[PDB]
Amino acid sequence: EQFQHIVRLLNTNVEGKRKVPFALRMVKGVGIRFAYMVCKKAGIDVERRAGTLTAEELERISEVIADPAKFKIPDWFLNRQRDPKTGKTEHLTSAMVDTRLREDLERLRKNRVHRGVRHAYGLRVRGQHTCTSGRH
Amino acid sequence: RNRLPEPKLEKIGKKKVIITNFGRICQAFNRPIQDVKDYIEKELSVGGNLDSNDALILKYEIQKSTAFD
Amino acid sequence: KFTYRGLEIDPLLALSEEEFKTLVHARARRHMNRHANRRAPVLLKRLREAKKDVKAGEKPRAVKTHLRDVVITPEMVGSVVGIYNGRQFNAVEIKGEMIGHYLGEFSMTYKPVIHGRPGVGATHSSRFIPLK
RNA sequence: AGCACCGUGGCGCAGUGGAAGCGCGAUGGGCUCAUAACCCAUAGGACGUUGGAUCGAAACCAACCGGUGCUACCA
RNA sequence: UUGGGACCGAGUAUUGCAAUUAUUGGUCGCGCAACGAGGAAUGUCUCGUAGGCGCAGCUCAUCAAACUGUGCCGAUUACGUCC
Repeated sequence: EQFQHIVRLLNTNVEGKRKVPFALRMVKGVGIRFAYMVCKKAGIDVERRAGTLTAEELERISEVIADPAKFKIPDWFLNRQRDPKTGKTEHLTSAMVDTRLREDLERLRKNRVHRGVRHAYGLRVRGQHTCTSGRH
Repeated sequence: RNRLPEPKLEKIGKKKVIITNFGRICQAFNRPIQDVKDYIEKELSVGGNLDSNDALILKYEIQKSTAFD
Repeated sequence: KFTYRGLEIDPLLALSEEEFKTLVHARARRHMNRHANRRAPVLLKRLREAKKDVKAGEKPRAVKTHLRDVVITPEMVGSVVGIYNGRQFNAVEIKGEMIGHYLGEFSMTYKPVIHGRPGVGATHSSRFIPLK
């Protein structure tokens, strides 16, 4: 009966798009993560976002994003593998995309390695060319 | 016998005369911008403006000289 | 403080060559394997020499080298190394967070540019820009 | 000292109640072997200030302020 | 927007005597960075052509949005004038 409209999955608002993975993109989150729907204990596709906390319940999904080493264990599939301040991590956020990122930045800034110099000025830090593009 | 910056010129397009030193000159005898400009442009009876990077422009054409003085 | 992989200084030092190159990134591993046969014959020695001799409460005497194609291992940490940008030996001391890098990265090889007004030929339209 | 007129984009001005425009400019392009000449795109407005009239205005009324002209010449 | 990706972080393997100013691949996250048919003006084209699409050779440890060559899918209009 009742349809969705501005659901949450992080205390962050999420559109009621009528295919399930494409809603979760908002949570960051992208398509070639989600397709673990098999192991996420709602196997649904071709099914609305609105059917949440019924018997295709919400916290099923949520838990499998929090700790993916008991719903199956591959890496090459995780944002941060082999952290360089802890031994290993899984890492699937927000909220920590704008924290963990920022910390890497700060680390380089300090001891002044080349990647960190170039990024303080806002210049390109990879391969890259300038003087024709990008121009602001 | 005072010292006044020696106005210095350019011949652009063989019509116009741009005067680079305009801003500096106006400062020296302690008078403003627009008012000084008016007098000049009236006598010669030409158009042109100032604006820019405070270099004057005039539609008056002369053989390049120090005779602007 | 510093954690390389959740390891303080003493664990890192304790590791043998095998256990070390396992722990580090892909480049570093690739490097070590390919090399063998010395390939930093002097750059080890010179450091460990002046390192040892110190009475502490201050850094080792500085050593100079041109080379920058050599890793940073936990052995050489605490030393003071020169690195050569093509006219200046540059001062760097080696922190515990410089492990898993090279030398050259800390030594700039150009002055960053900051400009100073564009001259004529910049702007296509013509005014013959006074005075710079 | 009054009377008259005027105050709108950097500058000169248009706009008699449905309420931001034009000519010269500045800046950047295009036309041209180059320059004039000539097109185009950009940014740039307390519509002098205050009150009042009016469903509603920058436009009408009053008060003050500034600018210019005319007449005044101050025991 | 699941249209487009530009930027950006982490892990890994190969090439090489040496890849740090990421060289090249290959999977995760970043997409909430642009951009919604484009002003004045301007380029070269008449049939297997225009346009769309892919492959090889070239350079050469490594890397081609380039150049040279070959193939596939395959039209509209005019066949005139001197402004």
